[PDB]
Amino acid sequence: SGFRKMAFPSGKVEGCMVQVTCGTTTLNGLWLDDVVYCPRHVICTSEDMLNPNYEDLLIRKSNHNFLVQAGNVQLRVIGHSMQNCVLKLKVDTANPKTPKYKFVRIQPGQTFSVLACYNGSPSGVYQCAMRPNFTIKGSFLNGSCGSVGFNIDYDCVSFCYMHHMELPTGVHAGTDLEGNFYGPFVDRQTAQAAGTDTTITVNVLAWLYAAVINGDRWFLNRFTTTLNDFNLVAMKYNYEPLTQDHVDILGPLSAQTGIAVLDMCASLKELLQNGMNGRTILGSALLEDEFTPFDVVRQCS
Amino acid sequence: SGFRKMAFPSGKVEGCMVQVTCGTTTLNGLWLDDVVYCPRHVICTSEDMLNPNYEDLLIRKSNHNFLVQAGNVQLRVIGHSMQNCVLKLKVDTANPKTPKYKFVRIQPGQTFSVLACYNGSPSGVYQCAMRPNFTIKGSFLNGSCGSVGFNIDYDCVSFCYMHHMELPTGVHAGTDLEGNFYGPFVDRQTAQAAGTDTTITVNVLAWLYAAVINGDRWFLNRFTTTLNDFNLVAMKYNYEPLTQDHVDILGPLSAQTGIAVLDMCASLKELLQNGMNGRTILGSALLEDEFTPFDVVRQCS
Ligand SMILES: COc1c(F)c(F)cc(C(=O)O)c1F
Ligand SMILES: COc1c(F)c(F)cc(C(=O)O)c1F
Ligand SMILES: [Cl-]
Ligand SMILES: [Cl-]
Ligand code: NA
Repeated sequence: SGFRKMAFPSGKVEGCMVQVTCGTTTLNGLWLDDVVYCPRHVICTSEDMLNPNYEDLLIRKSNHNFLVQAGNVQLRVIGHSMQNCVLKLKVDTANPKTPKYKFVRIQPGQTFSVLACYNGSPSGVYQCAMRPNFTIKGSFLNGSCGSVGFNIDYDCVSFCYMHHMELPTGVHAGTDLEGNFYGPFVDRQTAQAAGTDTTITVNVLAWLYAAVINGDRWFLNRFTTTLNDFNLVAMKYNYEPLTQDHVDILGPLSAQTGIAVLDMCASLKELLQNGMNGRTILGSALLEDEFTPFDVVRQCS
Repeated sequence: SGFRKMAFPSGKVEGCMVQVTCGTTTLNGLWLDDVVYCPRHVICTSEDMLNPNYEDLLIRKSNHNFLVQAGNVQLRVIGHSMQNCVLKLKVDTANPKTPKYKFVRIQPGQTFSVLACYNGSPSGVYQCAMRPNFTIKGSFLNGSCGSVGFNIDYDCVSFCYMHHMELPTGVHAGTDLEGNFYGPFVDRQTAQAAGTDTTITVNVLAWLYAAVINGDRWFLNRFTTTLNDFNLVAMKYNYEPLTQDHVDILGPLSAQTGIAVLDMCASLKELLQNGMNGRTILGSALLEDEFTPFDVVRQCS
């Protein structure tokens, strides 16, 4: 028993991390088969980042303009190409430590592990949720760009995120591994802010199931409710609407505890209205919304 | 910026994890050079749970009673010995993935990464602290025994914990890698319970310094305290005594922020008296005590 924010084991990804340098800019690359993926903004000087023309800046450069280092070994760059906001560098050598992998795009509410990296060196790992406003609440310093987010399904690593920038509120923005931004963001030094965020309703209910599975049961009650009724309370508290798809994904947890989702929604309803009454749930004073139903089932059995 | 419960990259530990079987009992082991370390209670059977005589149970085993498995490979055990509560199994092969390692016994308040493993396969990674009552608040199901806790400071893996058992209150007890328990616990199913736990005072202050570095000042006050007056107030909230050693260790964080340790101590006294009044600190509505001064400087500016 016990319940913790838990990252995937990060070794399959540590084996793919390289350092990429172009001029004065150093950041991280992902080395899979014979290609190194990194953010395209690596080709920009400071001046360039105010209004960058990436087509024009890029056709200027050549393969030998890119220094790729896997530990203490220079990789030879024999090709370079842009795909959306991600730069692809072909190299003479396939990564002998390439795992089974695919590129995947995640939905808001879904979680992934981030391998925070500096100068190509894995530094730390933590779990994040793609916020409804398409930011993540990460921990990144200068040199972290090109750090990546991933899930593991059996032996296959699904890469879903690459780090590009920090916003003024201290939250973070990036792309999938095909260079498409999550959220209404651009890779340029201009004025950008996160939309107002909402709470991931189905994740809070998953976390309450986790509490109950772990003998934390005070918040429970004899009451039940309806989607319509709860959703009117939800919208009032900047909670995501709860759908019949969400209720169906929580089925297993509703079974394993004998508390029905609207049974549990009744508990969440009263927690938003009344508060926590000086108590904690799983050692938090907040309603935690960064555990998916999968996360709970995976960790608890 | 940002601030996250962040674990060490687990790859160097992943390539060390194996499955150990004895009788009907399977748990995890740690393969470094030609030695596999696991909890000694692997040799216990159905009746040997209450008062196992380990010297008697071990002398009756040959090397071939131990079935050790690195994924698909069956290692051959060629030797066996007990050191305190750890079994040390010699095998005919050094682990090719053995990294630079060392064993260290930690003190209460110290943090580490846990690589949770089932059947020798890594399941996830998370950060824990050694509580003042010598337990950890982990996430461990049946089969996790032999999972290890570690730090990775400057490419060397310091092993500091091996998981042995869950106590009746849902908290976790284990040994250093020399097989000596943290706390007054023993590898028997006799009734045991942890001492009253206390908040890790030095770590709360380190986290408040983290909040200030990340631009939060709302909880500071114009007051200071003596170290003695601070301790008389702090022990009434079940906080650990703050020692001169703790004050010295905060010196660098004091320096970076321009806030004296005893000033920050007055802020802590006030937060304990008022609560948060619907505010949060680094995304928590509680005072977090599982980040050390070292962890705050690692993750921060
Ligand atoms: C005969 O009494 C015992 C006993 F002392 C013991 F440690 C374990 C068992 C058991 O079968 O689980 C048992 F029956
Ligand atoms: C899961 O196996 C057990 C177990 F049930 C138990 F009560 C105690 C120990 C131990 O090492 O002290 C153990 F490994
Ligand atoms: Cl452009
Ligand atoms: Cl220590
Ligand atoms: Na209910």
